[PDB]
Formats: sequence, C-alpha cells, structure tokens
Amino acid sequence: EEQVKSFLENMEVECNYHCYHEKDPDGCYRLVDYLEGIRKNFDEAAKVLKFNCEENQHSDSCYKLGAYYVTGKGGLTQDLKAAARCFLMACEKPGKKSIAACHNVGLLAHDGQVNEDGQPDLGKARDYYTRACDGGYTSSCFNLSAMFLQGAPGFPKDMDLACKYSMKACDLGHIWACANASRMYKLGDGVDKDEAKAEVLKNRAQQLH
Repeated sequence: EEQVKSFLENMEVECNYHCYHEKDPDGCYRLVDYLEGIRKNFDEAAKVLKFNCEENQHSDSCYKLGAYYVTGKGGLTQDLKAAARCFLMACEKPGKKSIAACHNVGLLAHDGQVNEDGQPDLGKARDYYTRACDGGYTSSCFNLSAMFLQGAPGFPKDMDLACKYSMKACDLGHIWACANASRMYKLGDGVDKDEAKAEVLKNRAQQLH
C-alpha cells in the first residue's frame, strides 16, 4: 500500500523536524534508528550521531558513535581514541548503554593504546570496570579480578579484591573466575581459608560448561 509507505517515509520528515529544528535529543536518536533500520544510510546516521553526541551530549548516541569509530562506519575514519572518548561520555552520562560503555572504557584504558602515552592506566580501568561490574557485565568483573591477581608497575597485586571480584564474576557465570576463586579459598590467598566452599567453587566451575 502506498499510504503505508507514505506514512512510514513521513516518520523521517517528522524526526528531521524534531532533530534539526527543535534539537530534541531523543528526536535525533529516533532519526538514527530510522536512518539505520529503514534507509540503511549509515553515512547520514553518522552525521546525526556526531551532532547528537558532541552538541546534545546524548548518552546512547555517544555509545553508538563510539561503535562506529571502532570500525570507520558511515564515512568516519577508524579511530580508537575517539571511540574511547565517546564510550566515556556514554558511561558517565546515564543511559541504556552506559554499563556496556563502561566496560569498553576499562578495556581500552587497561590495554593502553588510547592513553596519551600509549601505556596501561589500570587506575582508570579499575574505576570504570567497577561501575560495569556492579551493573552485571561479567567480563568487567573478570578483567578486573585478573588485574588484582597480577598487578603491574603502578598497580599492586591484591588478593582480597581479586577474590571479591572473582566471586562477582563467578556468580554471574564465569568459569575461570570460579576456578581462580577455588584455589584462593583452598590456599588462603588474601582470604581466610575455607575448604568446603573451595570444593563448591571447583564444582561450580566444572558444572559451568
């Protein structure tokens, strides 16, 4: 039906009005959904995302924009540092993508390439992974646990926290966290020795997978 097409194509006009003239951040985000899922025009999706993140500071737009920057989508040059900036905005400004954005901030900061000297910044990684971990993002809890198992030039090893975040990871589903947590309770590495729980943790780890 040509009316259904017409009513559909008019949603774009209305979203353009709300975005380009009222500057409604949610209007701009609606426009993006439209440009991606209906028109499949990612180069135009990119421009709106750019406006909506940089000018309107819309969290979910910043997230999506960072995702585009990782691969160079919609005409954007592939750019990890910009991806990082966008994910930082989205993690900080609360939205539906924040938790996922926080994990990404931790990962990139841990790994270091986007830091101003190219080195790891585990201090920053910890703060952003902590938010992610408390929101249920299992890899944040694990990557955070691993940081405390290992330690590094400016980041001391700490079994107490290592065990704590292994536990949160193991709760949420993570095999290697249950296994690492088992040999901490069995030994008493930064936690009081408990051999019943240690056997439980080993069993939880074999059970998972």
